[PDB]
Amino acid sequence: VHFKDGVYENIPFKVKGRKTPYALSHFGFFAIGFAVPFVACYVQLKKSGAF
Amino acid sequence: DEETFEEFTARYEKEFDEAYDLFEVQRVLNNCFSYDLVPAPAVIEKALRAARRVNDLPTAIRVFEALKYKVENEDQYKAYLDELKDVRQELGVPLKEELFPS
Amino acid sequence: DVPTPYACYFQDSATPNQEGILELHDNIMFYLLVILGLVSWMLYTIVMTYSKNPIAYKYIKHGQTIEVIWTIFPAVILLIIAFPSFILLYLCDEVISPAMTIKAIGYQWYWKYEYSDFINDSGETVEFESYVIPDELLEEGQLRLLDTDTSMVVPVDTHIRFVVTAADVIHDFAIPSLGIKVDATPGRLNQVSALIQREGVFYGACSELCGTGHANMPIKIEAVSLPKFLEWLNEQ
Amino acid sequence: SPLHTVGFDARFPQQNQTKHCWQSYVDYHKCVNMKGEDFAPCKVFWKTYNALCPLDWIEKWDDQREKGIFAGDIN
Amino acid sequence: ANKVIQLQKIFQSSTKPLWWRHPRSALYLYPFYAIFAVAVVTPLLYIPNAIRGIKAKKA
Amino acid sequence: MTHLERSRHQQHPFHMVMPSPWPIVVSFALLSLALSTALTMHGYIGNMNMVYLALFVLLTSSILWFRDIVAEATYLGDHTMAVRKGINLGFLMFVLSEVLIFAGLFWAYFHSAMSPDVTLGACWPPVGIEAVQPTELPLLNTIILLSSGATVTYSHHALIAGNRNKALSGLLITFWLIVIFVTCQYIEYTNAAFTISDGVYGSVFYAGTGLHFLHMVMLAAMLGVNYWRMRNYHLTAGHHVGYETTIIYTHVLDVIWLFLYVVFYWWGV
Amino acid sequence: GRIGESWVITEGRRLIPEIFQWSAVLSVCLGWPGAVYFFSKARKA
Amino acid sequence: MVQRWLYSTNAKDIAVLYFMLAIFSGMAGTAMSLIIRLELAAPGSQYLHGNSQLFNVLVVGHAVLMIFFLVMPALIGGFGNYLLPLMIGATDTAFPRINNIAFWVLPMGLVCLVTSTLVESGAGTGWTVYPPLSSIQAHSGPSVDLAIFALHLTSISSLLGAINFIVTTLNMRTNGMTMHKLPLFVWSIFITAFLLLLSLPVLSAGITMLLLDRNFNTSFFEVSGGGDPILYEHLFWFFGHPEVYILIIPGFGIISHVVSTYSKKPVFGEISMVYAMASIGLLGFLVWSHHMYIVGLDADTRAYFTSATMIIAIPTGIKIFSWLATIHGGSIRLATPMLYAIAFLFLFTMGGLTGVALANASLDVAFHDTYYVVGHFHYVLSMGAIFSLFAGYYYWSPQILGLNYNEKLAQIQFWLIFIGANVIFFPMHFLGINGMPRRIPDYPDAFAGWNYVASIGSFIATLSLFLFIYILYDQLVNGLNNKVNNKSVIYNKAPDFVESNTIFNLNTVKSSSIEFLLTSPPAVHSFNTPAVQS
Ligand code: HEA
Ligand code: HEA
Ligand SMILES: CCCCCCCCCCCCCCCC(=O)OC[C@H](COP(=O)(O)OCCN)OC(=O)CCCCCCCCCCCCCCC
Ligand SMILES: CCCCCCCCCCCCCCCC(=O)OC[C@H](COP(=O)(O)OCCN)OC(=O)CCCCCCCCCCCCCCC
Ligand SMILES: CCCCCCCCCCCCCCCC(=O)OC[C@H](COP(=O)(O)OCCN)OC(=O)CCCCCCCCCCCCCCC
Ligand SMILES: CCCCCCCCCCCCCCCC(=O)OC[C@H](COP(=O)(O)OCCN)OC(=O)CCCCCCCCCCCCCCC
Ligand SMILES: CCCCCCCCCCCCCCCC(=O)OC[C@H](COP(=O)(O)OCCN)OC(=O)CCCCCCCCCCCCCCC
Ligand SMILES: CCCCCCCCCCCCCCCC(=O)OC[C@H](COP(=O)(O)OCCN)OC(=O)CCCCCCCCCCCCCCC
Ligand code: CUA
Ligand SMILES: [Ca+2]
Ligand SMILES: [Cu+2]
Ligand SMILES: [Mg+2]
Repeated sequence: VHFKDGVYENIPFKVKGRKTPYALSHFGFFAIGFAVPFVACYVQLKKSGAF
Repeated sequence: DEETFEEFTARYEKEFDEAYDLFEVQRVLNNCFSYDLVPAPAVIEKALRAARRVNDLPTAIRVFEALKYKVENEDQYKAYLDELKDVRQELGVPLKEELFPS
Repeated sequence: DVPTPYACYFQDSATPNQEGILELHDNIMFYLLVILGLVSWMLYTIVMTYSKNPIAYKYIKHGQTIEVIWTIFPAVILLIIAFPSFILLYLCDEVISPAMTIKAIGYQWYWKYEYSDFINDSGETVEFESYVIPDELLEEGQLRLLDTDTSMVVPVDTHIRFVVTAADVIHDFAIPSLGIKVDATPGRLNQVSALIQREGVFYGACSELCGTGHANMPIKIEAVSLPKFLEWLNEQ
Repeated sequence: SPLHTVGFDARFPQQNQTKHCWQSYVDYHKCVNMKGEDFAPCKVFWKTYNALCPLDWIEKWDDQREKGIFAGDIN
Repeated sequence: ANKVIQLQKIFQSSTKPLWWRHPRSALYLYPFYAIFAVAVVTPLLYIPNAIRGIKAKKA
Repeated sequence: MTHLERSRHQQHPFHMVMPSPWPIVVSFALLSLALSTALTMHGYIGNMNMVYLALFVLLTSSILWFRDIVAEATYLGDHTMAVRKGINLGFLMFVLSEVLIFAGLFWAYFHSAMSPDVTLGACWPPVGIEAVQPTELPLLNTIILLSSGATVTYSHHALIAGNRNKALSGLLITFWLIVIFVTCQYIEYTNAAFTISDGVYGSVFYAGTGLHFLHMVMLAAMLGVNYWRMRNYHLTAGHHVGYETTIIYTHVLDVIWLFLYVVFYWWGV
Repeated sequence: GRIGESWVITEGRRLIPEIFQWSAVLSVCLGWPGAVYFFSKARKA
Repeated sequence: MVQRWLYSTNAKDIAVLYFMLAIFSGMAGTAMSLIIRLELAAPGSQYLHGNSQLFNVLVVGHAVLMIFFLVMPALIGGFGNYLLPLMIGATDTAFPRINNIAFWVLPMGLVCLVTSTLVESGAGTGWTVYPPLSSIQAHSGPSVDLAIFALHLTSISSLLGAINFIVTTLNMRTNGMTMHKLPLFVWSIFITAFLLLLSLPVLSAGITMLLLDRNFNTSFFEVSGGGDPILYEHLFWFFGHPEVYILIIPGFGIISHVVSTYSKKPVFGEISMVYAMASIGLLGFLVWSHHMYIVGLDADTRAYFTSATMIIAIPTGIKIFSWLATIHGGSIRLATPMLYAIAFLFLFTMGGLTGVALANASLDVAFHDTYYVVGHFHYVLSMGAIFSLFAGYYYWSPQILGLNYNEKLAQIQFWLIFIGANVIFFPMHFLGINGMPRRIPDYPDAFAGWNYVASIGSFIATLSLFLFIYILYDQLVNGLNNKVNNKSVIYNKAPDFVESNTIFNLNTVKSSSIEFLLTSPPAVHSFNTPAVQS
């Protein structure tokens, strides 16, 4: 299949010409990664009765 | 690679006479200063007469600048400037210290 | 015998096996310091001089003399320290003419000790369990996560055979100052030997992840004199 | 010194000592099955399997012999 | 019988995706997609009980 | 063919596969299988109906992937000499990996048998275990397998030579010989006096010979695929790659079973 | 013969300053935990 | 858009998905190591309320994410899938649909490992998962099953990708390129693909047999049925050691390219570098029981494994001296990739010399489950493989993306991780030699000193990772401006001494591999008429 060429064309995410700022996508994506260990801790400390 | 020093000069003397434009004179000069030796005075003279034939003055200035990097002492730099005295004078080539004096 | 704050070395030795382990560590570190001195120096004096070299030596691509020489040199060093490392391996594996045997069994977060030589005046098996003293029950001056409610008592200058196993999962009998470390596997019996040269208390810990209580299962050993051991043995 | 225990045996010279216990227990019970329970040098086996073998192991093998489930070949 | 050449010209002159060119391909692809949806959703609808420790009452 | 016409064709022989949905649909069936089996093994799901559905969807989704490789080679002409050579080399590296899976099962057997544990009786086999005798139904199986590596040899060489009937008969016989092997192991299983629950012996025995049982069911499915393709004129006298991969498969499984029969049946009994 | 000063003097002038700069770097990479213990309560009271 | 990224058969697009997933996973594994280092800061319960099972759960999650979900999908799934076809002239990979399934099993293996920590109590077993601690008596419920299925899905991924890497290298080279003419990075992915092919099937036997004991009443490792726990360790470690080399060799090939580019010299003794990489990959199958020195093996078994482990130091030291020989007499250019490569040569040597002490079985009695071991393998995995991963990104991303990065911001990032990594792991050797066990949430009070120092460095290094996340943002929003202002490096090679500024503009690139000769973002149809070499 024929695709396009250029600078922002070989990535799956949109960086330019978007309504919402790209900062919400960039740092929201890496925030969710950093936040999954804390969700696990919350569930397990809420099972031991610590909370 | 077993090449004696005498074979080194006789091969790069032949290589400076065949260079036909600026790209060739700069490419041959780059490879001549990339060994573990300082080229003989008779090789430096043929590199100056090759840059005259392509009409380029900065390449002839850079020849003596590389010479002062490659020697071991400053008295080895002087003895070259005392052998190539006429040629630097006959073609009108200045030294980089003489051109931008500090 | 006990760890100390900001310590950067072995705990003091009480057996000839731990004397020899330390001797081999120091012998090896003599040669690892020559090698680190070379590599760090060549790295430093290459960046400082060739980051300011305007003409690269692009025609140097191999050397027969140096490449053979630097293939042989690491083999000589490696062979020099393998000689005492083989001798220590066979000197610690031998258990010849011991005078007493003690069994140690690991459980889900306590130890257990059994004496079955029947030397005591009534000829039974002496056995007890050893538990860490809980934090709520500590008396002021006792050591957290180290002191136990009962300890193992052995005599000095006596060759001892230790027999180690387990009941539920894998544990590990380990005392740093005696040169002892051996897994405790459900199903088999391993053995180790010791000979203590001075009196005192020696502390250890479990060394095979065994679940939630892996940190609460310490080992404490007291070495006393021979008349003192017979009195303790004949009572407990 | 009044201390004595079993010594080095050339059949079992390695760190693994599992078979040393089990063979002394097996030899002892078959020594009393034909030469009688009481035998001066039949106590040699009894000392060795007691010295270096867990009390919970002996407890299990005794119960198995009662039901005829001991896997050792003693009869 | 032999139908290699006839299918060879149907396939090579078709605009549709590869898995759609055969005239019989509708009968496989329609029911597979429905079955594929049930087989993916249903295990996911059980993780809430697994976290909450509720077990099925097959008794 | 001038320069104008040569421009309408590729300059390299390699295959440019169009985008397909199958690789990401197989991955979802793999996760649905993993999530269902763990949940039913522990009671969170009442029965085995959801595990059945996940196995059915992993199966019919690989079929469609295989269906798209038939069309790219029979109706499109995309399998040139270089594409053919790469396919053969990928299959040899697949079987080398599967062979080392059995190599790990032979380690576990020898670890348990050379110095047997005392709770067994310090004897191999353990006391009370009645094992399978070699000169029996397992000896009929080793002959049935050796007999199919020579009827598959003359079918392959009858296709190169252009004989159709002889080719079609030497494959219909290899099919029913692997089928006979499969039901013969079924009889040998429902009659054995021990179970996979019977300690470490019933674990290493049924693992080594039970994995081999599963490959044979896969091997009989491959000879049925070749049968449809050879009878319906897909395979030609010089271009039959789906057939050579099957042939190499029947010969490695023959050697593996030979090893199982010498270790699990003659030496270990 | 040889023109200029001996190669020992020329090379000596270039390496002696670098020996001291090497030993002052490797001491920082390997001796920095010694400074933490210097300002501790456990040390020398 | 849907069918370009869910139906993909292009090797460059798939390699971008790999890197996206790899970097999202290093976030989680770094967050777990930060929670771990906060609970180890001081004696007593600190942040987890005395839940020791939870502390053990986070340690398994930390190791699995860093190894199987960050370093393997980035060094191999990312750089291997992107640069190997371009360096040999291939128009694609062999088997493009196999190449796509080997990515889409990793997202499904993450929604198996994450749901494993949320169900019942999680798996508090260690990343080696020894039985009987991991059997149904000592670990009930479905947590250890869901972790095994996660490991199964990463094995399908790495095996399928390895079969694809091997066929592509042997079958699809371009005109004139013979196996003696391959770039050194291509050799490093080729040899790694063979270690994966011969070690992964032994691990799949071990952990499937562990699943059978738990759920199907089987006695491979159960002691009441005759089984043996020590069998599992033989089967697990026969895959383990080959794995650590599956993690360093691709980084050996990256280091070769970077060091040669920023010296303007070819790699010294290039042919003996391939022979050394093959010798290390072969000797990594004969040394596995140095991980079982105290479980009761025979004394003659232990003397063999001592000498087998030591002799892997000879081929590795050839690669160390070879790298120092190419930078000697060079013209060094200290861009950001060159900084990591020089730190790799110094920090990998230190980690490898503490392994030589561990190689002797007599000395390993004082080095078992000791923090001293933890200090060894974080010097070769976190100042080793991780430093080579940074060196790669700064080396190839401007070409791959068409966007430049802020140079002086990147040198701040390098110094913050070099300082902070040393602070975490250097005192770990002091704790171990004095006798501190590993895998404990709590310790005696005499170990408080060095444990406080290491927890501080853990904050320094996490700040350096957050600066790297901003550098990615700046490159993606301001990458085109970084080329016209003076905030980034344009040329990784500068003009030669006698080469003038305008002659240099005739040939800007002087490269011994194809990849720097393409368009900046390489075309989706990169070769039509095949490339040709002499
Ligand atoms: C890939 C391997 C890897 C990496 C990188 C790390 C990184 C770190 N590890 Fe760990 N660790 C292991 C592998 C690794 N570790 C293993 C196998 C174990 C043993 C498990 C066991 O005991 O069961 C272990 C155990 C372990 C323990 C033992 C806990 C205990 O025994 O219970 C501790 C304790 O502090 C620790 C700390 C750290 C720290 C502080 C870092 C941090 O310093 C990290 C520093 C640097 C970074 C912040 C990472 C870079 C960030 C990226 C996302 C890279 C992105 C790059 C690009 C894409 C270009 N690790
Ligand atoms: C990148 C990963 C990686 C690499 C490359 C290595 C490399 C080496 N490792 Fe390591 N190792 C691990 C990852 C790694 N390791 C992990 C994760 C563990 C713990 C697993 C766990 O328990 O969870 C571990 C644990 C481990 C053990 C088990 C110890 C124990 O658990 O008790 C041993 C045993 O010998 C070992 C030794 C070695 C040796 C000799 C090398 C050698 O290859 C090093 C050779 C390199 C050099 C020697 C440097 C340069 C050489 C020269 C300059 C030559 C001149 C030198 C001389 C003459 C001496 N390490
Ligand atoms: C949440 C915003 C929704 C806004 C609502 C829409 C209203 C209109 C606004 C217009 C925005 C449209 C939103 C579409 C989604 C979107 O463009 O960004 C949203 C995307 C998500 O989507 P995804 O496709 O990447 O898939 C992923 C979904 N799980 O974030 C991101 O990945 C940020 C990722 C950036 C980090 C990657 C950095 C790697 C750089 C490449 C380097 C590669 C090196 C390779 C070397 C081998
Ligand atoms: C990369 C891994 C390197 C391995 C290093 C592991 C450790 C090996 C043993 C080192 C012994 C340290 C001497 C103890 C001094 C002391 O006595 O310490 C004294 C105090 C506290 O002592 P104190 O008050 O408790 O009691 C005793 C009071 N006198 O501490 C310190 O000053 C810390 C200073 C750190 C020491 C620098 C270490 C340099 C060694 C470099 C090794 C190079 C590696 C070689 C190649 C691998
Ligand atoms: C990822 C790579 C895979 C690595 C695999 C390593 C280990 C595999 C060895 C086990 C393979 C299955 C053994 C055959 C079944 C058997 O055991 O035979 C059947 C046995 C014998 O019947 P019986 O006990 O009633 O006695 C007969 C007395 N009348 O019954 C059982 O077991 C019942 C339990 C069912 C066992 C199914 C286990 C499935 C899990 C593994 C799935 C296969 C692995 C993947 C293969 C593609
Ligand atoms: C429970 C779910 C389990 C699902 C597993 C089902 C497995 C059953 C086996 C069915 C195989 C059908 C293949 C026919 C495709 C075909 O058409 O191959 C023929 C093609 C066409 O070439 P031609 O020569 O015919 O040219 C015609 C004249 N021009 O060549 C090839 O592609 C060769 C490659 C075939 C390799 C198939 C894959 C084998 C390994 C798969 C293993 C998967 C399970 C592994 C588990 C451990
Ligand atoms: C290669 C990389 C090298 C990087 C250099 C390291 C510097 C980065 C920052 C390091 C963090 C410091 C941890 C302090 C933890 C703490 O709280 O210290 C506590 C100690 C007191 O102890 P306390 O018991 O009272 O604690 C009570 C707990 N509540 O106070 C200090 O000692 C102050 C710190 C001393 C400063 C030294 C820093 C190292 C610089 C080295 C300079 C070169 C030295 C050369 C010697 C030959
Ligand atoms: C849990 C139970 C275990 C399940 C096993 C995992 C199942 C995942 C795969 C499901 C099967 C779908 C078919 C995909 C395979 C395929 O189609 O191979 C066919 C590919 C197609 O090539 P192409 O389309 O890429 O190129 C386009 C050219 N026409 O021919 C090849 O590559 C040649 C080499 C064959 C090697 C196949 C290997 C078999 C894959 C399974 C490997 C599993 C290893 C782990 C063992 C436990
Ligand atoms: Cu017992 Cu850890
Ligand atoms: Ca704490
Ligand atoms: Cu190892
Ligand atoms: Mg251990």
